[PDB]
Amino acid sequence: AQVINTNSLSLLTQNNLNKSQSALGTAIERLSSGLRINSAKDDAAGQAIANRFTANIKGLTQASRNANDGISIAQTTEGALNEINNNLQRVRELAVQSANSTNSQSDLDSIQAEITQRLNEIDRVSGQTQFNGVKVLAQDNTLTIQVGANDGETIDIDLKQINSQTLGLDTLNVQQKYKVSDTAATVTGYADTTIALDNSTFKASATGLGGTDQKIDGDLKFDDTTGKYYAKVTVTGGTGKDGYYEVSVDKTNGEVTLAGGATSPLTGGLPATATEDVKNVQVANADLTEAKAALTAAGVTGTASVVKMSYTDNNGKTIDGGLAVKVGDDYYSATQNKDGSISINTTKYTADDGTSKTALNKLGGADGKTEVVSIGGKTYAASKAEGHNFKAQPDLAEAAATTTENPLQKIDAALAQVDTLRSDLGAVQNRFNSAITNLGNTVNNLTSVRSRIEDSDYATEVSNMSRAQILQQAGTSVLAQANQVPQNVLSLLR
Repeated sequence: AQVINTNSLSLLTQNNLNKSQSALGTAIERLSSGLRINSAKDDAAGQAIANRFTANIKGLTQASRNANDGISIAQTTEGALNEINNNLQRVRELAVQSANSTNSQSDLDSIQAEITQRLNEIDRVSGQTQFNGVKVLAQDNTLTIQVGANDGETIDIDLKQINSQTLGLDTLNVQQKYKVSDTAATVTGYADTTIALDNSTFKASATGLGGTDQKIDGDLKFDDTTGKYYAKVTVTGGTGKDGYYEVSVDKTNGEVTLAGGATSPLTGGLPATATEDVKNVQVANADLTEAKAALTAAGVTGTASVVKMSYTDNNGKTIDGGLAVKVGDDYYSATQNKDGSISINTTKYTADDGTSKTALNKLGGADGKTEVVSIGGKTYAASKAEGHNFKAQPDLAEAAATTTENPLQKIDAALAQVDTLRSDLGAVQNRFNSAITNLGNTVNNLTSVRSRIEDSDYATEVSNMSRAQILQQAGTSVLAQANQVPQNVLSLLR
C-alpha cells in the first residue's frame, strides 16, 4: 500500500514542523535583534520617516549646538557691547565736567584727550570683537541660525555696526580755540647739501697771482660766522704768494674760485672763525630748501617763513608752541633737524583711491593747534590719518572743526542706540530658549513615535513571542515524539 508514501506526506507536515522549527528559529531571530530588514518596513518611506525622526534630532542636536552658538554670539555681542556703554557713560562724565566754565582751555584739552581715548576704544571694540571670526559689531548684517530640522527653520540675529561714527560721536569735541599767533624764528647755523665743492676751477681764477701754478692745499675751511670759505694756497713759482685766500663758491654746482681778485694772502692768515673743513656747499638753512619744495609740490602758493608759535587762552595766558612754516595765513608744523635745516611734518598713509601717498601737517583743528592734514577734499587729524588705508577702509569724518552743541543729548541718543541693539540680542537668547523648548517638547514626543517602528521585543511582547516560542516548541515536541511514532507504525506489517 502507498501508506508508506502517503504517511511520508503526513511526516512531511511533521517535517514542516521542522520548518515551524525554522519559524522557532525565525522567531528567535525576530527576538534576537527585535528588528530585521526582512521587510517589516515596506512603506519604507513611512518607516524611514522614523529614521528621519532620529535624523531630525541629529539635526536637532546640531541645532541645539547652533542654538548655543547663537546664544553665545548673543551673549558675546552684549558682552563686548557692555564695554562700549562703560566707555561712553564715562564720556558723559567728561561732558558734565566740560560744561564747567571754570575750566581752562588746557583743562578742556585734557578732557578732550580722554574723550578721544574712550571713543577710540569704542572703535577698537567695534572692529575687533568677534565670534568664530564674525565681527559682530563691525557691520550691519542679519545672521540666520538653523535651530530646527528643516529648511528656513531659523532664528535671526540682527547685528549692527556700532562705532563712534554710527553713534554720532565721531567729532564730539569740547575744546575751544586758542588765539593763535607767531614770532619770526631766524634759525641759526648751516647744513651741507649734495653740491660737492669743485676745486678744478680755482687755478684759472688765480692766474693773477702768477708763478707757474696755483693749487689749494686740502679741504676748504668754512666760517659759520660769515659764510665765507677760505683756502690754503701753494703758488708754485711765486714770491710771497703762498698763504690764506678767501674763495667764492658757486651755490649751484659747487665751483671754487679765488675771491675778490686778491693779489696777496690775507693779513693774519686764516680767520679764527673758519674752523669747519667742508667738502660740500653750505646752505644757510634759511632758504628752506626742502620745506619750500614740499610747499610747491603741495600746491601752496605763498612765501614761506619759519616762526615760533604761541597760543593764548581765554584768560590771557600764553604758552609757546613749536616751530612752524608760515605760508599766507596757514601754519605747517615743522621740525628743525640735526644740521639746523627745517622740514615740514608729514604723516605717512596708505591709499585714498589706491597707493602710498603723503600730506603736509597744518596747524588747525578745534583748538587751533591740532596737527591736521588734507587728503582728497577733506581735512583729518594727523593722529588718525597716520598709517591709514582709505582703500581698505574709506568713509570718514574730518577733524572736529568747532565745539559740539548739546553734547549730552547727542551722547544720550548714542547710548539709547547701543541699548536698543542689546535688547534685541538678549531678548533673542530667551527667544532661542523659547524655540529650544518648542523643538525640545516635540523632540521628547518624536522619540515616543520612533518607538513604534523602532521595534523590538522585551517583556509584554517578549512574553507574547516567548510564550509562543515554548508554545510552538510544545508543538515541535509534539512532532518530535510524533517524529518517531510514524516510522515505527509503518514497520508493523508482517
